[PDB]
Amino acid sequence: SRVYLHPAASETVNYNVQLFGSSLPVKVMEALSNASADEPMAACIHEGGWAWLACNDRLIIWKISHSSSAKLMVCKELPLPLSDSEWSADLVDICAQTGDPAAAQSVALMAATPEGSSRYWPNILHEGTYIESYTEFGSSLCAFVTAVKGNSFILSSEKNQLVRLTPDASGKMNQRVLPQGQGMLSGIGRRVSTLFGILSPAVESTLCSVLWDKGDCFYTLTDSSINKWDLDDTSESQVLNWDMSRVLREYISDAIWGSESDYDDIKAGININYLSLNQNCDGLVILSAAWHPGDNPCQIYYTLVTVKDEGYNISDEITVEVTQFNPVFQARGMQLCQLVVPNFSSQACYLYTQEMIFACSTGTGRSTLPQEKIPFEAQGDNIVGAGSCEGWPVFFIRKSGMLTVVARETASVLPEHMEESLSSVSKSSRQ
Amino acid sequence: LSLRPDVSLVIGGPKYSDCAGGYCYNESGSLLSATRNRFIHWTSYADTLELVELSLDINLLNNAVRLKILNCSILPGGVHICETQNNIIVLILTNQTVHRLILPHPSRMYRSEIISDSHIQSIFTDIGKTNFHDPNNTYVIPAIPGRAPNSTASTAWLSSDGEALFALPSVSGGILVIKMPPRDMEGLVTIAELKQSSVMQRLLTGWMPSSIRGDPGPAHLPVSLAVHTLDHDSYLFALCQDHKLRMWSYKDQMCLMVADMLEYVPVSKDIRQTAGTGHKLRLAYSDTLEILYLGVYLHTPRQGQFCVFQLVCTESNRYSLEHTSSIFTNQETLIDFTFTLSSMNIWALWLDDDNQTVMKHINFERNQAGHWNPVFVNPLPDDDLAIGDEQEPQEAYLECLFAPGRFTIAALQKAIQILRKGSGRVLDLSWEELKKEVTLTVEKEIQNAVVDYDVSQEEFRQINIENWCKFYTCCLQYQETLSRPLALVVHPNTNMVCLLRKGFLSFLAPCSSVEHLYLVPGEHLLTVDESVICDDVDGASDIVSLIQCLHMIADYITEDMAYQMESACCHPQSPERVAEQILEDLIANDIDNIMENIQNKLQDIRNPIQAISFLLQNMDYETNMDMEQSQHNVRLNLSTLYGSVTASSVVCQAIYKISATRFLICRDLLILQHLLLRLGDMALVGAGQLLHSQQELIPRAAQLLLSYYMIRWGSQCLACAVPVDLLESNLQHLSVLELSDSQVEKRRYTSGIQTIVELFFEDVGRKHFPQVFAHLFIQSGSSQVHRSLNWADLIHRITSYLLQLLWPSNPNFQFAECLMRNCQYTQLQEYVRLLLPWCQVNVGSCHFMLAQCYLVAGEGHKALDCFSQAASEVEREDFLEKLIRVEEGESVSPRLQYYNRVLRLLEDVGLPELVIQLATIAISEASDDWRSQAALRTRIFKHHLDMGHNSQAYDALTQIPDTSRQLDCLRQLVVVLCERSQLQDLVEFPYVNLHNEVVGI
Amino acid sequence: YNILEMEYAQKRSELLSPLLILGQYAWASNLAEKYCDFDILVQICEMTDNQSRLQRYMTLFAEQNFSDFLFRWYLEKGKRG
Amino acid sequence: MKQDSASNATYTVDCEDYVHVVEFNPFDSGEAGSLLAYGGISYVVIASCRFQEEDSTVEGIEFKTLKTFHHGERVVAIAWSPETRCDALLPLLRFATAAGDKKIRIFTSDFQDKNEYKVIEGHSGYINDLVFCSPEGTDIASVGDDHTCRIWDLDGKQIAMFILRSPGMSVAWHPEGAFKLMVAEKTGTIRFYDLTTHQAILSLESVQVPLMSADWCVRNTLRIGAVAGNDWIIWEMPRSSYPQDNKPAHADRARMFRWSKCNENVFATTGYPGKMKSQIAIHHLAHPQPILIGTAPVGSGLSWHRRLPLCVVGGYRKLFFWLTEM
Repeated sequence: SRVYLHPAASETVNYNVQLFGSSLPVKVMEALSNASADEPMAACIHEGGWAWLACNDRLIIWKISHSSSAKLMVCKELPLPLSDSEWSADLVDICAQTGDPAAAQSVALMAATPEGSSRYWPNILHEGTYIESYTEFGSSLCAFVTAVKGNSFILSSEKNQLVRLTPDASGKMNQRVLPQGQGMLSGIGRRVSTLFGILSPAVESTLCSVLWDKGDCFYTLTDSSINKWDLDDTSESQVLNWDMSRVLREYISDAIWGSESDYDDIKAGININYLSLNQNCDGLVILSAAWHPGDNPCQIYYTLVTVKDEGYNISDEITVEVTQFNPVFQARGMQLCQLVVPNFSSQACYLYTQEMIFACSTGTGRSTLPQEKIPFEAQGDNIVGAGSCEGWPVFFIRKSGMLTVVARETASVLPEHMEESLSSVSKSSRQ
Repeated sequence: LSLRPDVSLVIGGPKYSDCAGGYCYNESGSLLSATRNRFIHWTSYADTLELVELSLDINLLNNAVRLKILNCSILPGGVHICETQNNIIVLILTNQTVHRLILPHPSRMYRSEIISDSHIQSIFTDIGKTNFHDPNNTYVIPAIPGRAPNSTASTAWLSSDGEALFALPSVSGGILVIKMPPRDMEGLVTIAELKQSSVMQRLLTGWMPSSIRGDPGPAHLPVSLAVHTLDHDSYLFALCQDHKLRMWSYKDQMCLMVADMLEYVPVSKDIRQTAGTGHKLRLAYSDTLEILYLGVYLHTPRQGQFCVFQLVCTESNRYSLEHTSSIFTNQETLIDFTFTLSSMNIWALWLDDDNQTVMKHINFERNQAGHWNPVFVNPLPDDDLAIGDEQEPQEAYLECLFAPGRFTIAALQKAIQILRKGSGRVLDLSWEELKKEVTLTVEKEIQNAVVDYDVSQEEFRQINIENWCKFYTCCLQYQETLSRPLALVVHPNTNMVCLLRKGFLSFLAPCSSVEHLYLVPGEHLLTVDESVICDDVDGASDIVSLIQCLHMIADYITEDMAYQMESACCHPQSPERVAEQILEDLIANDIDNIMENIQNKLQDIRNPIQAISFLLQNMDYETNMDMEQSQHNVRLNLSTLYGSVTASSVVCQAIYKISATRFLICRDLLILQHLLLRLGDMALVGAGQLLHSQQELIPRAAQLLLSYYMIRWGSQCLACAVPVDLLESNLQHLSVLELSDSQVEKRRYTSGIQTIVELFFEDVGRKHFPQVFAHLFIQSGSSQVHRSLNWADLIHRITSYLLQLLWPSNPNFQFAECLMRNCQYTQLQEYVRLLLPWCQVNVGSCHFMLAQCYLVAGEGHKALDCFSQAASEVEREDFLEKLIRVEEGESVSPRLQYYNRVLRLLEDVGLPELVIQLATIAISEASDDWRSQAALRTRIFKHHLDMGHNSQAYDALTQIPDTSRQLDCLRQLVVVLCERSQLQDLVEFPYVNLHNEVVGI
Repeated sequence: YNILEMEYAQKRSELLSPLLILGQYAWASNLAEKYCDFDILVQICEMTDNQSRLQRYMTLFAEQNFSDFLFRWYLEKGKRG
Repeated sequence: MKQDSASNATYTVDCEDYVHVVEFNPFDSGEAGSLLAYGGISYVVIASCRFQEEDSTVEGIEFKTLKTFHHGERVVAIAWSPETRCDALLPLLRFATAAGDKKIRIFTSDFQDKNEYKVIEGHSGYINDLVFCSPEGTDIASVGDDHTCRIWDLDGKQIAMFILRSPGMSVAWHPEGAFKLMVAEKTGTIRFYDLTTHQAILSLESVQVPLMSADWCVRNTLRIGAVAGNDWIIWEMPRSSYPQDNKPAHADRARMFRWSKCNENVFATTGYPGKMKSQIAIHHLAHPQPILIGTAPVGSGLSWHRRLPLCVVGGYRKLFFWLTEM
């Protein structure tokens, strides 16, 4: 017996694709077909049991949950706040403490417009009350929102200004700016750094990736540094600031193109953009995009830059595995091939695009899982989003909804054969 | 229609999108006043606002308009409607703009509904019916002062003078009043600034820092607004973010009274963070007292507080608020609330922390915190249906998706376009094509999913669970999108409440006593006094204990047990046997002493007989016989009432809910009576008459459980969406077969869903309304067609009549009659399958309809067998005897006459052997008429001819007594033998004493 | 539309069988040629052996798929030569 | 005017009794002469049938009644064991019969020595159809108007139960035998039960009411044809869950669908003899119109020859044979 198999994934049995117990609201297909996902539309899966999609200037949310014979999931329609420099679902995040098929019990929202005004919902389903908070931004384009513990949020600008917005049990919304950087070579970084304010000689590079490591860690990958905070319910303390602007650049350049003898002349041209900051059993992995525009055609080389996060801090050891995924690229407006690690203890890391998933490993970690491609080559099967829910890697698909890949129906490895080889390699004969 | 303002809303505060509202016509009531059940509702999504005018009893043609105020999103609670003897004036306020629209009045669009119609044109026909002209009717909020985004206040009114007065929250914290000229002349739109003091005092305080006698502060920014007109002054009450209710005088342009309403509520500091938009204010002006009431919702993330204040006027033309009541409320955030002064009743719609959206109502004057009688919403889509590898998911998934109240036709369509992929839309489909599309698209996904070389039970159940779960959860998410609330509306005059969800509008209906008791949990039952539950406090306590036992039995019964009862009941089994089996199951599984508590509560009862008889008397509406039946409207101006598509929808939803609840009540009551029987009837007060009463009622409970099983099943048994002419042709084929009850009835199929109950109601019930109307108008309410319809009593009486016509112990055969007239033979087949094993009367009718479907299928022998059982009760079942006696009596024996008519029927069916057999059966009755004897014998002769048994025909001829018929059949014989070249027959016939007949011939 | 056309087809087929059983060859030919019915004209023209009108109808209905029924009825009548 | 096609039966056998039901062998028993069984109120007759192919000693048709049993009941349904055998000195014949008494009789015969039948508990109503759900003939699957699929042993003990939500009309054993039991229901659904695990392994879904009859292709078990509503339908499992072929079966009410037991492309759908004489229409695959159509004054029961394309219908005192050849 085998479990329900996707058509394009039918050949793939090493991992089994199963309906999570949740499929997308019908309003979602209609919105997507009216404004295609190859246009910039941003969807997110929440491990607390939710999913949302932002399109044009609208957001749509619906519960997601694992099911025995289906479950009930609420669907709601929301307006993205006006004054959008560009619309995205990343300005909206939830601090959900729930994980059930009734996971709507611990929901709080903060959203920001690209002017620094923030709208707070005590609950999505308490329609009739808003909280307006003037964050420190005057008209600055807010970029990201990171839900951290304490039901609090980290508002992020395009220049990576971080402000923890803290709900009150009364109903006011608190703005406390996160300190920016301490470095090891730059100037003063203990002075508060915020736009519409004074300037300090600290690193303020644009925010590339974030990861609320559930080991009390808030990691922010940038193009120049990884910043690690501990963000307790009411407190923030930047434990680490690793200046990665140089080091990983030379390591990735050597990992991809280190053979040539014109390294010094060519290195001026390589731009290495560290796409994502994920975490697996070995530690933090720094998904990097390295390419040289001086050599054509443009080939984006991805390198898994793993740094051993011990739960809080990443070791000074770095392992850069140059890893390629096909010559072809898909797009929704940007060149995309994104790596997601659904859990912080699972070896499998899933690259994904509009047409295929690739479950693989860094190649330098403490263990490994088979490198397998799960295709979804069809119309209406484009991957709208990816994430984790209830311990299993889930993907939001255009006209199919929430589908998870479960590691099962894969071959095993035996240790007796290698011992047999050791036994047989010895002893000789002559006559 | 898109309206273009020149300015848009101001950002920087609470949002203004996502609002809605409604206006109910005071002219509603009576067949001819200006309106009847007519009202208007609107939903504003930011810059779009949809207005639909709906009437409950009549369909309004072209009654929906979409107005796009593109620039400013419409403020929540900013749409107001006023009436003038010629036109309806619509006043709408937005963040930075104000609009006045003129609409034709219903009575000014002519008033006459003498003609008996089902649909009627609304007051919208073309673009000429709407207007947005006169930039004096629309005025721009001036830069001085403007309108702050940190508030949602907005109100409008027509002053007693006639001026259009628009109150907005001023940025300084006062009230900005846009004064548009009256409906008589058009000047320049004027501006007023209701501030702390007048112009003279403002000039006096202009050189000192005043915010109480000068220009106010943003802390006084009005959050909610209400207005009262007295003489020629407009007094404005403003709830603000500092919890000071502020009153401004329209002519005085100054603030008169500022009251700390926090004196009347528990002063929470969390009220202040809701002082922006969580606070609500409604105003209701009682004309019977000339007193306006302010209901104020001080929301708090802890708990909201409702407070009611009466306006009493002093001899200075100043009003004051007196605290009538303060009803405490939840922190569930209020979508809306209202309060009607025709009843002193407060209705409140909250959203809690689950899409089980919260609805209650309570009177302020009665309580100091209210008890808030609950309101039960439609069922949200269910979780678990059939677990793959543990159950075949597909059947349960289909059944749940087709379960009404938790799924919709739009959801089914759009999940079809899920499983069909593509960017095209799947919408506006017939019902049968819809279900076929559902099946086909799920099967297409299945076929793409399956590539297996070995097919297995678990693989099958799995592919089922993912495919049907995808479709099911898409429809579930859409139904949850539909479950989102928007607004609430109440109609005092004809007494119904409407709830605008996202898109659709639902209705709220009162329950019976028994169903209220059974659906309300134990806590709120104690909040209901013993006076209305039963006349006696003793009887009320007995019924309360009975309902508590029912509730504990229901909670102890799980879904697997429910499936067990369904399977065993569809299996041929008496309901009593299944009930006692399940009672034994509960006894065996009883470790919780839940039966011990049930027995204790049963012993707490002093006389369960009257409680059982009361629950069964609110049940028993049965009227045997059929002589009051009306299958068409008796044209007495009554046929203009009800019978519409919306009426059918609401009635069928009510029927579905009532049946779903009360069939379970039947099942639990039978189980509880069996449990009481096993406990013993010799240990209760009134034991002597208790013992025989329970034994008498147990078969009654069994039959009534079967009846409401049938009713609840019919409420969900679908009806095919097919055209009328095809069914007409099918009925014509039936009539060709010599079949009665093949009547053709013109009914209008709905473009959407059809159950067999919908079919029956739309086909028969509307036609029988005039007789129902003739009875009910006399019984209660106005007997005239202009009755102010009493809806709560009307629904109960309609339910009683429908139960009378659906009683299976009665000759009332109208449901199966409608099914056969509408050609639903499959539905009829499972109908008779479920009805026959326990059928009371008209078992012969069951065999009739069975065999009629059988003959339509073309099974001669077995269809005729069921005809034989039908003939076994033609003159012995009352409904069939209604259909006959046009076939009995007369010169011949009635049974012989029926023999002859069915002989003609078989000659219209075919198969001369069948005519042979019916003649052989009739030969026993044929001993009385020589004419019938000769006719049957000649038929035998002619059949002998047909299959060529010539000697046998000769013998049949020699049988014939009459010499005249002998000569006639001799001529037939000679002609046919000559044409068949069968000469030897003619000679070798050894005729004698017929020789001369043959010679002459 | 095709449902109506097909149902019309069988219905007049059974409607029109009886007098075909009974004879009346000239009138059968007249009506069938007026309304363009291939097979009936075939079977009548060969139980009348009139190969001449056989060719004339084949020429008339070359675009109307005469030859399919020609081959068929040849097959059932066992003159495959 | 127009006429479609009709003819007189290729062969016809006279009878002194009516033929309620007449059937050949689904699988060969080891006899050149084709065994034929027909039943009625007065008599049930087993016989050997031959039609001339060689030798002048046989002219036209030769019908030799192997045995005739005195009856007093109208036969409802008959199913031989899929284990077909007549090659012995005293060949053993095993089959099941349904009568009007709602009872099941396991009739066995030992060739001119004895004839026996067993009493088996029937259905609350009439039993619509029944087969031997074992490739040797020891277990019997019966379906009737009581939506119960009952599996009985040779003793008359009810081995197994399958509950239905609608009166089960048609049951079919796997012709080869793989514990596969086909269930055809009046709405139009097909359900495959594995007798070992007592659960459905596969299903074909349809809603065209009503379904009247169905038939596997004897040469292609994966191909299923049927009659429903007015039309013959075809699935090709396991790549179907909705009908893939749907072409009209009759101007009459199609009653039985049968497959010719010589070919993989020949089948018959029978018309209902109501007012007008029963139409019999032999179709072909990829050809929507029936290849042959004949007329019978009475049509009740239709069967196909064990190894050859001949379709048989029995009526009042006559037995009509259509020899379909190419």
